[PDB]
Amino acid sequence: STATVGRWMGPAEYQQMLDTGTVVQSSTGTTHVAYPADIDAFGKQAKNGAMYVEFDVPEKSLVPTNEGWAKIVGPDSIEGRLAKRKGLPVPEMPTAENITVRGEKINGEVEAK
Ligand SMILES: [Zn+2]
Ligand SMILES: [Zn+2]
Ligand SMILES: [Zn+2]
Ligand SMILES: [Zn+2]
Ligand SMILES: [Zn+2]
Repeated sequence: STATVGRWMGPAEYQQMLDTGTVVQSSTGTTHVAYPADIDAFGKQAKNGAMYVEFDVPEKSLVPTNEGWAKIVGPDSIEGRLAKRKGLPVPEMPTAENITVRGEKINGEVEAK
């Protein structure tokens, strides 16, 4: 079972994700996403030159946040490091399918599709 999510990212993340077919582990090891996907969810916080990209991941890979967004946890995140110490399985970056560019942020303004 899969869920469509949305994320604002740099082109380098976009390309790596496309090439590997897998979600890229972020600089903190934690990848925040808009669920359900919405360009407007984090469009304000997004940096100029960023791309809004929607993609499909297994629903099971989405970790509960008690907030209006979802997150994907990687092996080197603090959550992953805690999991290993507790003898839990190492979190793994899930597959990402139907990767589609749905927006861009140019000169402080958000454009859809
Ligand atoms: Zn978070
Ligand atoms: Zn809008
Ligand atoms: Zn909050
Ligand atoms: Zn334009
Ligand atoms: Zn444009």
